Amino acid sequence: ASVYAWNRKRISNCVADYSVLYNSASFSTFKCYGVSPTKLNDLCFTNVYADSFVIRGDEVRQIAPGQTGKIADYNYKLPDDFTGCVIAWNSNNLDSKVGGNYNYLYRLFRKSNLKPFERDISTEIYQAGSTPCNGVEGFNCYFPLQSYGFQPTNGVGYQPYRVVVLSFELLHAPATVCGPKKSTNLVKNKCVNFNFNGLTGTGVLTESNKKFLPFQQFGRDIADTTDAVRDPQTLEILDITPCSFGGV
Amino acid sequence: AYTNSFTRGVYYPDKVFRSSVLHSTQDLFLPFFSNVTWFHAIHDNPVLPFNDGVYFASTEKSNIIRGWIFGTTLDSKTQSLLIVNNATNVVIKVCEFQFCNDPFLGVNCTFEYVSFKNLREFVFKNIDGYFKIYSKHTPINLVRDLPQGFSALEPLVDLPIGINITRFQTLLALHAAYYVGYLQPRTFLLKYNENGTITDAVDCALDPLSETKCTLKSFTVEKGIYQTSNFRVQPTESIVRFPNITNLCPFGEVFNATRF
Amino acid sequence: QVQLLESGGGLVQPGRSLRLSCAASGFTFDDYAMHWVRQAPGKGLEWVSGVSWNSGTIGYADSVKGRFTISRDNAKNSLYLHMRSLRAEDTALYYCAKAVEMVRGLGADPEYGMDVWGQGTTVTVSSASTKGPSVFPLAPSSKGGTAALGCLVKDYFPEPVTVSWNSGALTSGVHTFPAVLQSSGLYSLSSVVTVPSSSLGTQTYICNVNHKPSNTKVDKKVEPKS
Amino acid sequence: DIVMTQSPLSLPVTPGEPASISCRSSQSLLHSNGYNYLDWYLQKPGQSPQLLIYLGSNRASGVPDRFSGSGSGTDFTLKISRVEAEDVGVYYCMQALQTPFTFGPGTKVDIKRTVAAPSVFIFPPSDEQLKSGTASVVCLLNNFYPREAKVQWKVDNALQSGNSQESVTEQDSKDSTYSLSSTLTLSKADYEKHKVYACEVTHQGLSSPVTKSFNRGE
Ligand SMILES: *[C@@H]1O[C@H](CO)[C@@H](O)[C@H](O)[C@H]1NC(C)=O
Ligand SMILES: *[C@@H]1O[C@H](CO)[C@@H](O)[C@H](O)[C@H]1NC(C)=O
Repeated sequence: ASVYAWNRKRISNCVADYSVLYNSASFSTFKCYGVSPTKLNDLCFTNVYADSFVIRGDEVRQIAPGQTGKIADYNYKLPDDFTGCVIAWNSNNLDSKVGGNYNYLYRLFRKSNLKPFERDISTEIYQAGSTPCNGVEGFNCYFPLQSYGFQPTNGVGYQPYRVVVLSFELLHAPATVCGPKKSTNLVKNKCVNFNFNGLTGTGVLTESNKKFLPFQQFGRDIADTTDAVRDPQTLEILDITPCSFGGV
Repeated sequence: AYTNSFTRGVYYPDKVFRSSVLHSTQDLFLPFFSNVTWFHAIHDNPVLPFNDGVYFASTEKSNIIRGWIFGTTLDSKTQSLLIVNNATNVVIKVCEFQFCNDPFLGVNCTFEYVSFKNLREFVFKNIDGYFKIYSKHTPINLVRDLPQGFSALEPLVDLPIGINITRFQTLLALHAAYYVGYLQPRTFLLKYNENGTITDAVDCALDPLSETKCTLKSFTVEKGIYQTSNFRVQPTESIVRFPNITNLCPFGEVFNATRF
Repeated sequence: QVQLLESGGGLVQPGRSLRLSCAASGFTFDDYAMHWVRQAPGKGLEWVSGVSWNSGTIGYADSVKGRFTISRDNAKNSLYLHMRSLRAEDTALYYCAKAVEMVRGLGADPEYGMDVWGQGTTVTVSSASTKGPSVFPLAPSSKGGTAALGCLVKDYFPEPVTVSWNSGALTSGVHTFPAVLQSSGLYSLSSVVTVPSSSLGTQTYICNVNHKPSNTKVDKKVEPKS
Repeated sequence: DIVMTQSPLSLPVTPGEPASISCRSSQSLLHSNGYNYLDWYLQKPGQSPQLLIYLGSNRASGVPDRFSGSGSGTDFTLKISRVEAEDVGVYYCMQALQTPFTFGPGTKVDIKRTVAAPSVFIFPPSDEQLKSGTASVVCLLNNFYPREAKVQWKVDNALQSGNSQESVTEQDSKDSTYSLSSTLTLSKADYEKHKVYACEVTHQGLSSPVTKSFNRGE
């Protein structure tokens, strides 16, 4: 969509891989400002919000946490305390007609700065004075939208660039979109250090014959000592025993 | 409109396994031998308040009991829960759509799921934003009322919705008798058998025998005298009593003075 | 139930702006691409604008490039269509339409296949004040048996005027020709009726033109003169 | 900029032969991936518009399977082999490749009947209309099939075109015929200094033009 109509989308009830983003070297910029980008897929957030648009070459640096500017003042207000990430890549191959791609419009003049994370499409020809600008433009009446002139002859400062911004939240309600994790191969008959679904321990784990109700995971004892465990990937029953200790 | 609730309403409080042991746990439960509200629907299904938890029971033949609406105001100004089962199709819905004073079906949106002989017992609660529904179906041969017996309720669904509930309503559909009860925090001794299934339970808030059963942590007591608990009397009111004030301080001189 | 509520009715003069609003019920706004298609009378459907499921404008028409504009409102499930500096040559009926294809139907984005149409409004792009209708006789042919006589309605604005024959008493055989905007900025239609010798002269001929917007009622009597 | 056309504009069909209208495009509509991007649209007269066919070969829901838009490149034909009685309607073909998106001409397939020659009459305005200062001489054609009918006005041998309004009524299924009015509405200047009025009618049933004429002072 255009700059003035930057679409705002939310994502919920999934697992966000982020793997394609970190190895993304064909796209020019993947810059996360709020948190370290590489160590993000290993953490969780309640929601993630994506705002997508195609902007100027100069405006690429303008949409940043705390960074202001023309589009950053009139078309996209990013708050100072914004923790998020920005993805940007040149799209002059598609977003440039031979005669000029004029599907993209931007407003640059509004009498009052827009609130953060708000989309406003008031297309009234700006009324500067007390005269009514009801389709009458010029002095004290400004035509509200300028079309993006996207041509190959335009400089790097005025080139089309596809840019999306991601905002991460973890809120009082329990989160949904946590990051994917990796499961190592199973090991039997050795005092290893095991971690099943947050439960942690050290011991030797062997095959079992205990029968579990189809909804149960753990298995414990009289004195609050975990004894059996159900394997989370494929379903089995494994007893655990602390590896041998004694007196010499 | 009132009937006995002999031993219903025991549910697996957690997903942990045990074997042939008597384990005592304290949680929200339906007390033994209580009075539950018994509703008909011929010659009406009113709206009842929610609580810390609710216990629902139904003995039916015709599938007509199908839906639930949960919420606080039930006027589409707040987030509301809808569960429906229309025809081999179970819909879980949370969006804030309009619920009138008498909603039913005759034959913004943050979550969605789509798929007397029948005695179905349901337990609904929600804690830490988690809506937990426990369910249990049973074949019966009785029409009169809720009969004696015992069967635990193994969980079905948990949902991270985080939505406050203060009242709810059942949903019948045109082209019967259903029981409701409320929960309180109690402490039950549960007997896990060889398969890890709850085959029996007692609640030590009912009478001396059950209280001693919790005290011994056993399930069968022998002949004797057992010291069980303590007994303290409580104060009724408060007494603060001081000598009556005699000396006074002459502010009347400073304030009510003829001239400053 | 899928209901299309189209709002923004009224009269607009050329040289000013216009604004129409689309509201949808019974389906999710974001899942389908929303298009605008117009169709003037005496001409087929013709695409005028469109916007994808991702609220991405697709372009502007060849005839009206530079003045039309289209936008979506995914928050309130609404749609805006704004007409900047309209001209009298743009007069037609606007139509709002929805796509069908389910999201991620595999190898391009599903954005096509309009299916559902409500109806538009009474958009008349003209800068004229109200004028009442004039009814004119049309005497039968000077040919002796079965003849044909009629009424011509002219100089009426705005549409529509209700034209009836004999208050419905004799209605069979009426041929009502369409109203056309003449070069003078004026409207005119004609209606003819075939009558046998039993009703040539003796019958009493009233054609009724009622213009409710101006509350102008003409019960015009026809006298065939030489 | 991208023209799509339909042909013929109107052909009358009866149960026993397919209904086949061809669409001609400017672009290659068979995309180079094994998929086509031409859609087909139906309009039932008196009801909300409808679809016909997805992507030329995909079959739409809610519509009969006898619809078939088939061909290659720019040449396509919509063929319906089996047509039921309510399939009277208007048809479009619409491209799904680029902007501007083109809708084909909306072809009207209606009820076929026998060809009947029209009756031609002429009506000068009476005094109730004459006193207004306008003279509307009407040439009327009654009960002609098909829709095509040509009327031309001649005045003192000086042929006049554009000053007469030509209008045709709908198909009145009561007899399934048409009426055509050529209303030559003129000011006093044309009516008084010119004399002759001749209405010339050519219709498919009339192998020769019919000139009904008079001189002023009828
Ligand atoms: C989980 O995914 C792995 C990878 O294919 C598969 O082998 C395994 O069967 C899956 N486990 C279950 C319970 O589906
Ligand atoms: C576990 O289930 C079996 C059912 O076959 C039954 O014998 C009993 O409930 C449990 N086993 C034993 C030995 O009690």
